[PDB]
Amino acid sequence: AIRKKLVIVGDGACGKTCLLIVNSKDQFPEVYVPTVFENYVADIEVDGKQVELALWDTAGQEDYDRLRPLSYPDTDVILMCFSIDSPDSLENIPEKWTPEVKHFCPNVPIILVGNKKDLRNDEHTRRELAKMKQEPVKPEEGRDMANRIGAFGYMECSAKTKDGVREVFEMATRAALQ
Amino acid sequence: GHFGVCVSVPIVLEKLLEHVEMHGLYTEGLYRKSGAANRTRELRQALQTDPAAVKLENFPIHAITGVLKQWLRELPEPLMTFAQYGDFLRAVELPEKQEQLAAIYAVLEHLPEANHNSLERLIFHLVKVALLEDVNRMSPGALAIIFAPCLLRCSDPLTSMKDVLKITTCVEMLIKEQMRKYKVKMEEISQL
Ligand SMILES: Nc1nc2c(ncn2[C@@H]2O[C@H](COP(=O)(O)OP(=O)(O)O)[C@@H](O)[C@H]2O)c(=O)[nH]1
Ligand SMILES: [Mg+2]
Repeated sequence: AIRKKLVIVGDGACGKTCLLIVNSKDQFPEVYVPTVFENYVADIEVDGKQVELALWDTAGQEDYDRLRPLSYPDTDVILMCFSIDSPDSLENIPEKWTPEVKHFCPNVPIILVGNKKDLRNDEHTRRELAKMKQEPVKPEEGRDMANRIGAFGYMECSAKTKDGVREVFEMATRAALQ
Repeated sequence: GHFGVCVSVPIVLEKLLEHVEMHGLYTEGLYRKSGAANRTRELRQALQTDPAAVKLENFPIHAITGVLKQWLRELPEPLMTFAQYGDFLRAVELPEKQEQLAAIYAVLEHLPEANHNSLERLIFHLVKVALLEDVNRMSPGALAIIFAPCLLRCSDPLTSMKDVLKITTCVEMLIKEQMRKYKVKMEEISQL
């Protein structure tokens, strides 16, 4: 069996921990607490291959910028996340996450991931974003961004409805195997 | 500046705090979510130009919180001091609740009063945030996680992770102790 290390990063509260737990445990956490550092393991099957995925959870807050790179050594694939309901977090993808990840993880494949897919047409969400002349990220913006930053690929998912959660981790696994 | 200078309470701090108290306490994930980097950067630049002439209503609330935490992290020496760092850590290493608490408050009277001024204002702020946990979802614990690296700094940074959890416990206990002492003071006011 093949062992690959995945690290997940992105703005605070954009759903990294739910994404990881729903894939590994098929369960959806309810506690509202920010992650500092955690580890999970998920087993995955792609293209007839058997992979043990080490999932490294991190903090999205700038406050942990000095500590976060402790997670980066020997990474085989990156999940770089933003939230569909937050245009600000997409903005921070080329401005903050891409430079940090390309610097500590050069030559490591990056899967750009738009989280919380269930919210793109959710009514309370669009109401709130419209208050600030914003709207949910459109797939196009997400896909475009993945090209700007040179991601291995673009996936959207919703951890809560599990929509796409699976495909995220096969893309990531296939990225890692090469 | 304005920013990254030696620390009643600095007007930039107060201005930022008072606006968030007036406007932000119902925002889900206050201090947990970050602002847009560029909008945050512009707000920081503005508060170097004309600190009082800044209409904060023109900025997003997570940019405003972003700049607040950026201010704390850019202080020459952290709010809680370099000197007392080791003593806060040990206060936390004590075996049971009430003496950890008693030690932490014992460390606090050792602070230079300018640090003590800004720090107590900030802790009061965080109390107000947590009292409204039912709306904004921020527990004392969540706030401690976020603010602990802002308030105290060692450098390894290997087992700085082990240390970060302790300064988190320290700040979490301050928030909680101030919060219950709030509950009791409100009670005592109606008494005798
Ligand atoms: N609607 C929706 N909410 C989500 C999803 N994933 C996470 N959340 C919520 O977003 C908040 C933070 O999620 P979390 O995984 O802890 O964010 P992290 O800080 O990036 O690790 C919590 O309120 C979650 O319940 C999702 O797929 N859809
Ligand atoms: Mg997390």
